[PDB]
Amino acid sequence: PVDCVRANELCAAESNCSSRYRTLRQCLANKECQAALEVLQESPLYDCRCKRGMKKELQCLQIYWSIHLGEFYEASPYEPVNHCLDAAKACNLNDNCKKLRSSYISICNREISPTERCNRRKCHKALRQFFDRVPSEYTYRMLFCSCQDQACAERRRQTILPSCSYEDKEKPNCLDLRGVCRTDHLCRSRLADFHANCRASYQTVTSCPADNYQACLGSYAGMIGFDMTPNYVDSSPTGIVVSPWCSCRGSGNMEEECEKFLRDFTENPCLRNAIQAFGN
Amino acid sequence: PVDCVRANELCAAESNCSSRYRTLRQCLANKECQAALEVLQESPLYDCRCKRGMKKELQCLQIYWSIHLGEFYEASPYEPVNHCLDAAKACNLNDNCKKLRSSYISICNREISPTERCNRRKCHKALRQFFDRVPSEYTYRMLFCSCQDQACAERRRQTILPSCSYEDKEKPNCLDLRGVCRTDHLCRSRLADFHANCRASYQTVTSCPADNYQACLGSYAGMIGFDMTPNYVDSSPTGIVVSPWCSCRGSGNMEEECEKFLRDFTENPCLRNAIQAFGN
Amino acid sequence: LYFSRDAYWEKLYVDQAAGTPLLYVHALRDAPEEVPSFRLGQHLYGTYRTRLHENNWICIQEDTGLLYLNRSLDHSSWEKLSVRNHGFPLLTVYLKVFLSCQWPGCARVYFSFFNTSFPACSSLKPRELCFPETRPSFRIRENRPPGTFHQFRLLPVQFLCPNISVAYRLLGLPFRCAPDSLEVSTRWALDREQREKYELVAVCTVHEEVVMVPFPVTVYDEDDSAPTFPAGVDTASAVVEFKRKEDTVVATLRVFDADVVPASGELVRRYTSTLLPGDTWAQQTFRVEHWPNETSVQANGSFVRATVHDYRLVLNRNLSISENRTMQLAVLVNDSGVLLLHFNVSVLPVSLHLPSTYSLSVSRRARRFAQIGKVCVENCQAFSGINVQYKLHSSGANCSTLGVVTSAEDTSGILFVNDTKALRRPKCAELHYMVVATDQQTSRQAQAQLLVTVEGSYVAEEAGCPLSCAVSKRRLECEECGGLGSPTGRCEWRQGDGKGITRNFSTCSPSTKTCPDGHCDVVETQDINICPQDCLRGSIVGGHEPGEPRGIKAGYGTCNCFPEEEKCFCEP
Amino acid sequence: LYFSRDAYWEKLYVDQAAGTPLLYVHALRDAPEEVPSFRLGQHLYGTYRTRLHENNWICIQEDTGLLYLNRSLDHSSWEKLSVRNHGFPLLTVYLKVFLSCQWPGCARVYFSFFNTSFPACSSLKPRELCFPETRPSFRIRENRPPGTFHQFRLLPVQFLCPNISVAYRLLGLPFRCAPDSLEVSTRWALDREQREKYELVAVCTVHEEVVMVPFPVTVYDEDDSAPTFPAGVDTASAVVEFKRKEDTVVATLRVFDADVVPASGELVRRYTSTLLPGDTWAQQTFRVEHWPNETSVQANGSFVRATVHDYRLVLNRNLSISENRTMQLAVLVNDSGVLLLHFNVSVLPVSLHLPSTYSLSVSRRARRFAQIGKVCVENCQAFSGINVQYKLHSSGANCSTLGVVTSAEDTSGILFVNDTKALRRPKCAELHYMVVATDQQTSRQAQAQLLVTVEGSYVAEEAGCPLSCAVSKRRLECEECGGLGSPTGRCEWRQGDGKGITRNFSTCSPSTKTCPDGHCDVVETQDINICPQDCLRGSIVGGHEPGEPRGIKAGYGTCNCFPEEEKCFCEP
Amino acid sequence: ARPCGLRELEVRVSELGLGYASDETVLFRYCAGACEAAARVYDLGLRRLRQRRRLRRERVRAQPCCRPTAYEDEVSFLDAHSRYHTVHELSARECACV
Amino acid sequence: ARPCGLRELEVRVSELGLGYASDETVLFRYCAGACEAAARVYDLGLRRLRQRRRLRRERVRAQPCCRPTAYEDEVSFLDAHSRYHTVHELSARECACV
Ligand SMILES: *[C@@H]1O[C@H](CO)[C@@H](O)[C@H](O)[C@H]1NC(C)=O
Ligand SMILES: *[C@@H]1O[C@H](CO)[C@@H](O)[C@H](O)[C@H]1NC(C)=O
Ligand SMILES: *[C@@H]1O[C@H](CO)[C@@H](O)[C@H](O)[C@H]1NC(C)=O
Ligand SMILES: *[C@@H]1O[C@H](CO)[C@@H](O)[C@H](O)[C@H]1NC(C)=O
Ligand SMILES: *[C@@H]1O[C@H](CO)[C@@H](O)[C@H](O)[C@H]1NC(C)=O
Ligand SMILES: *[C@@H]1O[C@H](CO)[C@@H](O)[C@H](O)[C@H]1NC(C)=O
Ligand SMILES: *[C@@H]1O[C@H](CO)[C@@H](O)[C@H](O)[C@H]1NC(C)=O
Ligand SMILES: *[C@@H]1O[C@H](CO)[C@@H](O)[C@H](O)[C@H]1NC(C)=O
Ligand SMILES: *[C@@H]1O[C@H](CO)[C@@H](O)[C@H](O)[C@H]1NC(C)=O
Ligand SMILES: *[C@@H]1O[C@H](CO)[C@@H](O)[C@H](O)[C@H]1NC(C)=O
Ligand SMILES: [Ca+2]
Ligand SMILES: [Ca+2]
Ligand SMILES: [Ca+2]
Ligand SMILES: [Ca+2]
Ligand SMILES: [Ca+2]
Ligand SMILES: [Ca+2]
Ligand SMILES: [Ca+2]
Ligand SMILES: [Ca+2]
Repeated sequence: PVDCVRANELCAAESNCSSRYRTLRQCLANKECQAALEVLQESPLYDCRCKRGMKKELQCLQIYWSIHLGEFYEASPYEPVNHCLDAAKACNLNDNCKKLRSSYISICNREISPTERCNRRKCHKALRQFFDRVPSEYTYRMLFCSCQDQACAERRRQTILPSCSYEDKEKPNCLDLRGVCRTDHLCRSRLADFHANCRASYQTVTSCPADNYQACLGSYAGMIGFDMTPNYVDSSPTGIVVSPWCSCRGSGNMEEECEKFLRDFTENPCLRNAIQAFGN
Repeated sequence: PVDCVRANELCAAESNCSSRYRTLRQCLANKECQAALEVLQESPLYDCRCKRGMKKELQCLQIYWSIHLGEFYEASPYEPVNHCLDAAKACNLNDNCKKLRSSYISICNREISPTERCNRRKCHKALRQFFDRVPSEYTYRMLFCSCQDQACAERRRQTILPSCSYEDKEKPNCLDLRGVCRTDHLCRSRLADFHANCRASYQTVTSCPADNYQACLGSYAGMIGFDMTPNYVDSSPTGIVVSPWCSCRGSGNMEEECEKFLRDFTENPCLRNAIQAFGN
Repeated sequence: LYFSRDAYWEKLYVDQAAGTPLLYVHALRDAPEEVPSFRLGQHLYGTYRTRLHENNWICIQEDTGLLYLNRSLDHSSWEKLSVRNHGFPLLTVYLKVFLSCQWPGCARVYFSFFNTSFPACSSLKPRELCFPETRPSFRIRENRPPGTFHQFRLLPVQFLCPNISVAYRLLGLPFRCAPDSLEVSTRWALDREQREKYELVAVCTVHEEVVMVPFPVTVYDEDDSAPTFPAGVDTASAVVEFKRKEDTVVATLRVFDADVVPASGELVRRYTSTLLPGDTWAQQTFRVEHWPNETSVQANGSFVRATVHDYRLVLNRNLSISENRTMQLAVLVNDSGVLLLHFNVSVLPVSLHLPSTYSLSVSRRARRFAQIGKVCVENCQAFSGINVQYKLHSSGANCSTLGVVTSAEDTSGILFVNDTKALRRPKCAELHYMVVATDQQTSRQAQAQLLVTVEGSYVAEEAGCPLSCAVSKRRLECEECGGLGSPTGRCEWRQGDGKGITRNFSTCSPSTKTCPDGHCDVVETQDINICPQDCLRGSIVGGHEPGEPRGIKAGYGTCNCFPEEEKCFCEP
Repeated sequence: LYFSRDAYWEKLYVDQAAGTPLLYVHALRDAPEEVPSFRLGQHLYGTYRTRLHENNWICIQEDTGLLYLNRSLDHSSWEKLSVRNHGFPLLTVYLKVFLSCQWPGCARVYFSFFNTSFPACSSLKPRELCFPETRPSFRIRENRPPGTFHQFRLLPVQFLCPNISVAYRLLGLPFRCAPDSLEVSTRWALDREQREKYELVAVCTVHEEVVMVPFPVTVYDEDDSAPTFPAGVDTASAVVEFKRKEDTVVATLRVFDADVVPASGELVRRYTSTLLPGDTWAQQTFRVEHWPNETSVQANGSFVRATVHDYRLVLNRNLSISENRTMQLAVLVNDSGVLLLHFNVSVLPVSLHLPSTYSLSVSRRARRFAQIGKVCVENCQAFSGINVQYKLHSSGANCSTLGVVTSAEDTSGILFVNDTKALRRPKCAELHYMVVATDQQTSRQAQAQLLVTVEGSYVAEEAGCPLSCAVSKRRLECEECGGLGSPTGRCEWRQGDGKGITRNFSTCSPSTKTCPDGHCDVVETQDINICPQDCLRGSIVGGHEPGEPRGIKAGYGTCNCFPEEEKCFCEP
Repeated sequence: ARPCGLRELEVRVSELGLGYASDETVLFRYCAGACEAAARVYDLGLRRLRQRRRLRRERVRAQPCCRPTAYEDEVSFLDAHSRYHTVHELSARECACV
Repeated sequence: ARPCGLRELEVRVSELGLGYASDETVLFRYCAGACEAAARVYDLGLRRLRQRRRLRRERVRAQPCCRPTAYEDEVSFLDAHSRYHTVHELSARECACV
């Protein structure tokens, strides 16, 4: 599969496909749009994907979402891929994980004013930099580490430093938070990536699509650093409950859709089986 | 008085004077040359001088000697301007004289081969750099310091490091050495400067032109660093005898001119009175 | 007209014969003139809104709303579909069903296809004989004429295993299961405001197994409630006297509404708050801020939810002191039934007079930048948005010793020794000042007398002393030497404890009430030699915890500081 | 015709009357047909060849050669001249005097002008009454018909003070002062080759003072001497056997000449050396180099000077060994009277055979790069321009231990241990080599036998030893441990003295005959761990004196070296 | 003897004695060794001037002590009270005999 | 105490003890003083690790010694035998508490 940047380059090598692509881009952002679509269905821009932590990821995602024709689930534009104290020790004894860990901790723990707890945007950017370019035998061992008491679960909850990046002054509605995340380009793509590898199915024996725990943990860890940031709700040892910082209050006649959105975090059997099996 | 570089610049501001200057320069290096001369006699290039240690001295001397019409004495193209151990102490306690002293000593005392005693050209260049841009209360106090025994006179003779820059394998003829020096541009100008401030005259009570000891010492110290380099012939305390590294042998029928050239160093009353009076 | 659900479910197999019924659909109506038509979509959609092929196999009966099979199937027709899925495994297709794609105007019907054939009648567990895998959830709008919304029989199961006796049963409820026909209907019309959720249990009996399945029904709302006061309160009175800042909540009142339907997207467009005109001073100084919040109220022993709209009245600019007005304001509330609100406001002016005499003293051994006392307009810690600066005016004009800076935290002025030379003279021993309290927006002012007596002996200073108190490290080298900010000429040693990195760290300060306090006031920020351990911009060496704007918030053991290098050391 | 001097002198004053004689001139002649004309230059020149004004005051008599005054002077005419001097003070003007500006064709006459008038006859000292300030010096060519060259009377002095009796007197001499007329003439013609200088004393008697003045006459030369052998030697025989370098002085012979006149500028153009042809091998291998030198010979108890021309015959290229020739060469010498020179040359070939057997041993404890012995063609230190390299050829081809490098200083090869593994084996205990002595220009060679027995026990090495001997600092840590270049396995400590910075500095070396020697031979320059104190390119810390290509030439106290960092320490 | 350079160690944070009550493990790179082949003419001159008591009786250094040139940036950790801490310049990166 | 920096002295060449037999006077700029306000967290950590004998018993430095950063280039002189000598890097130019 050819990614969308090289697909844009091969589209730039011709005139007709580039003309139809710019035509549909000017129409989106009758008889013209349908002609541009029936040309671009055979293009290499059609069925192009992106990758995780690649060079110029945002440009690939801008190429992708500019030809999406518009909705609860969306197609993922990606390649179809005390224990916690010991994990912190194994990150500190490295030289890349130590530098990026101290980067996001020293940014996210900088109190500015008595009203502003921290600088939010640089904290989220440092979290994205830590969970993009560190190998996944260090970022997962710290984040999914099975516990048997309160101190282990508290160290595990305090990993993404929830008092700055997770919490807020208020709990917004989950549908409005989903609209805020779907306005963005990176957050929408990571949310659609989470809604592809961690759904629940009654067919498989492990409730996951194609029995891939690694894809579910990779889709979960790719959301830390955005507006739809999940973390653990409490310091309970055994009960592994994740959710964003939202709630179903103030929904209106969309209580069922909002609870069905929140059950994919709170009561997802695939994600709980994946975290518990990585614990084993 | 306007120096010859600014005179060349003011000559470049007009067309007729520049055309006659380039005409005479192409003729030298009847009815054309005499016309160019009778134009350039009223030019600012006529009666222009140079200075000692100025910016771009060699270009000023190239401007001067390109309009000289050709001879024992020549006109100077310049502005008409233990004690030795204590002098060495006063040079070492400085920060400019110390650096340039250690420069010329470390260059002139670098033995290369069993046949070549030293690198001659860099030694002469370092001597010129020391006796150009050090103030003259340091270069004269080391070079003209009255002595009363042998060790003082030997330290005084060893000042310009004679085993590298003064001596050679052979003593050439003084007329051939004068021709070698007059082929050069800097050496010819420093020799003509010495033949203007240290001549002997029977009119003054001090045998010097206009009773100026400072001009004679400045004209003597400006020759160290060239082919006609003077120094002391021996370590005698009282007898102050200077000469170049030449002799009157092999002269032919020009013995009288060669001895008359050498008496301006060996038996000059103005120069001996100047050195002895600086000793007082 | 609206569908009772949004997503229907059905299992498909291989070589299912023609004329095999798949499922029923149900469309509850709104008015007694409507007959539910049912048209199918012309595309067998696949995964993630992908067209595969035009619908040529599943037909529909518009009258009873019956999805059934018109044609048969084979492996070639499904390998025809699984190629066009664009790299995805064919797991579930779906159709669109119109009725006259989103709820309520449309409903999509899923179909899970199995590669195997139809299994035997004895090979099926009764759990897969009674109810599908995806349990339903039904949607009924309130205040609507009731009808039929569900049917129990899995039609291919009884079409292909007709000899199994399967019964269905439900447990003053408005629902009913009809006898000898397994439709489910509702007796009377519903209202959410009495009860909103109905959880039931559908019971399936096979031959022999009894299976219980949860059965959720959620009642949806219309805007059938005009807004209501909590208890009779239509007016709110408040006095604007001391705060006067740019945005201060003056008055606040609740509005109760049982309606929920204008939700958080369209609540701005519908619940309308209009401040009624009449005076431009109100509309240039006040605004009406509105936000809702949902609460839960009881109806008949259950919990329904309703909205509580808080309307508050917020300042818009810094009010001047010279305002002496009172008004009544009218707010209109529109629930798109109309409500009116009243606010009594009273903006009272402020007198800013001072005490007549300030009598205080100062030692002769004191140094530059030493705090003595405070000047303050009498209502000190109640001003919020008012700038009040203080000055000095010496009557003798010869003996300038003291100075005043305006700490805007309390809006008070601090008396500090500025000149050490005039303080040591025996001529300037009784100083008379005229303190003037000014104002920035209006030129109103006040004045008071300041008599200060300079009292004490004088001892010369040691040449081995540094310029700050914080350079000393121990107790004996702190208390036997003086610094810069001291009010008496000597430094004060405060002792912490041995509890690790704490806020109580032992140090040498000019004043133990001002320097290790955690705030860098206007006196200490003049020249950084006074109190570096509250005001520095540098680095702390040792186990520490940094101050939040600046300073040392916590340290381990003793903490001394070199302000000439911007460095501190915290160490036991 | 030629003037007896070159620069004439005369003093001028203010308001000197017309018709006042200034001076006489004298022009000695060459042939008995010449009458000396005298024309003046048309420019009163000033300082440094500067024209001032056309000559309009000083006239000349061509017959007697008399410079006299035609017109008078005043202050206006000299202030007219002193303006045109171009920034120079008017001190001396001069005229040019032609006769048919340089000697002998011209002579310039100086005039010193005084601002004062003519002084009184009693105001003049007799020293300023007899002779001028610039004493004369006269020039007479030899072998010329003699005449009159000087006159005594200061003409304005006797013209303006005629009543003072002033007499002049001189002391087998060829000169004479005429009676009753103060001209000075020469009796007979002169030759420089008998006597070249005549110092006389002119005696002036006034009224009354007797004044003595030196009176120099220098006799000038012509080319009146054909060249001469020293004593009969016309041939020089020399044998070219061992040196054969590019430029070696083969033979040398003197040529005596009393002539001096072709001086060092024109001696190349006149004294001509021509190598006579006949064989191209001589002209491609030999050249005739020529240089003069002046000596002093006695004639009649005096010292005259003459030239001695050394003619030598120098090689031109590296001669091959296969030359077996002999020749006689002829050189022509031209004194522009002609001379012929002969050279017997004999170029003998060189045999390069070796001794038949080289028997030597080596210890088993030895290390890599340890010098054992020398291979050398028998006439060792007599080859100069011949490249002779040496090789090895092992007969067993299994036991490669030794190696040969060619030191071109002596043109000899050095036997050094190259492989330590093959030396410690008990199988390779008697080694047989065939040493081959080659040649670069011609492929002639020789060969010899090398039997070497490897003898000794073996002791293992300490793990606490460094890789070089020079890392050790004291005597006990030097002699109790081994290095790299040692021939026996242990290092050798040489002790210097306490005489300051000397060439005899105490150190630890592999071999005290090779390492602290002052030369970095071909063995030591392979890997720099062997002998850093003769081969390093680094820095020496302490009182030292650096080696002239490289190394330590002198050090103070003990000198150790770290070659891994290129550093040495010299310290007591 | 061994030349001066980087040495490594793995220590608990509470063993550093800074006052932090934590239990995580940090990597500690210090400089260690002995300088022998780094003395210069300045060192011999200043040592000989100390030996004659020519100095003004102050604290001078006539042997090159081996100190780091640069340091690492940040080490962050967590403690027993769930409170992160960042330590600046705790360990070395480059050892030089200055 | 006084902070560490350049100090100057004027000495005979024979007093330096290098072995040169001369009588000229040279200017000698050394570094002197005491460092108090230059310790870092590395210094406290390495000192506390020495106090528990955690180290491997080597030569470590837990106080910043004050050494020069750069040196002067050349000092040339003459001796009692009329023989010039050039000494490289005899005195300091920049003092720093490294
Ligand atoms: C709404 O009311 C709940 C009741 O507990 C409260 O927790 C929440 O903060 C309120 N939200 C707002 C925006 O007032
Ligand atoms: C404000 O106005 C009322 C109206 O009469 C007056 O009585 C009162 O004195 C005024 N306030 C002040 C501070 O003057
Ligand atoms: C409430 O809003 C609706 C829609 O704008 C409007 O038609 C109606 O008149 C408003 N009610 C009042 C009392 O203005
Ligand atoms: C209003 O008052 C506050 C409180 O002092 C002040 O910070 C702010 O700048 C003021 N704004 C205006 C517009 O005067
Ligand atoms: C303190 O005195 C200085 C010196 O004149 C002056 O510049 C400064 O304004 C004074 N401070 C006050 C608050 O008066
Ligand atoms: C010439 O002879 C003299 C005699 O002493 C000697 O000193 C000089 O070196 C000789 N010069 C040459 C070039 O042979
Ligand atoms: C050189 O030539 C002569 C001529 O007969 C001969 O006798 C002699 O052997 C030759 N030299 C050699 C080395 O062969
Ligand atoms: C010597 O040289 C002169 C000038 O070149 C020439 O005329 C004369 O023939 C030469 N003598 C001989 C013998 O060649
Ligand atoms: C001549 O021999 C010398 C001596 O070995 C050598 O240095 C030089 O390169 C040789 N020249 C030629 C041209 O062979
Ligand atoms: C010494 O042995 C090495 C290793 O094979 C070889 O490269 C080198 O040429 C040898 N040296 C001699 C002089 O043979
Ligand atoms: Ca209702
Ligand atoms: Ca309502
Ligand atoms: Ca309602
Ligand atoms: Ca404070
Ligand atoms: Ca003759
Ligand atoms: Ca001759
Ligand atoms: Ca002759
Ligand atoms: Ca050697």
